[PDB]
Amino acid sequence: MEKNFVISDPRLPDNPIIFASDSFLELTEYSREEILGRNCRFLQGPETDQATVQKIRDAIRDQREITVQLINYTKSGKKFWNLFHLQPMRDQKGELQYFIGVQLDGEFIPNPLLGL
Ligand SMILES: Cc1cc2nc3c(=O)[nH]c(=O)nc-3n(C[C@H](O)[C@H](O)[C@H](O)COP(=O)(O)O)c2cc1C
Repeated sequence: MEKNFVISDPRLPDNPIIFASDSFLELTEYSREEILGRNCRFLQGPETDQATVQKIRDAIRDQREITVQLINYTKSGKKFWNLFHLQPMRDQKGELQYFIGVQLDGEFIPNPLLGL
């Protein structure tokens, strides 16, 4: 199965990407070397809804799963709608270890309804 995903380590400064799937490289047009150690916010740009970014920030703070649809940008500046799902990953002792973030590319929710 095709799997667009990244794993971050929230126990390192500003939650850097420590793994990015081949399909994530293909979707975003970035190389692995350009992604590893970055916060995944680099995909955001002018058209990204800051209210949606806020919902992600709160979900990371509270270590809760969330799904949002937001505008992201490829390396070459191509806009794409990202249906983005965040999942906290805890160790055997219930301590946060990682976040996994899975991307689906497409305007799943029409922008007229998303804007409501
Ligand atoms: C595992 C993981 C994957 C993420 N993937 C994306 C993504 O694909 N697109 C995006 O805009 N933000 C993504 N983020 C969110 C940003 O990294 C950041 O948490 C968000 O923009 C809110 O924080 P900020 O307000 O400090 O930027 C991801 C976060 C995590 C932990």
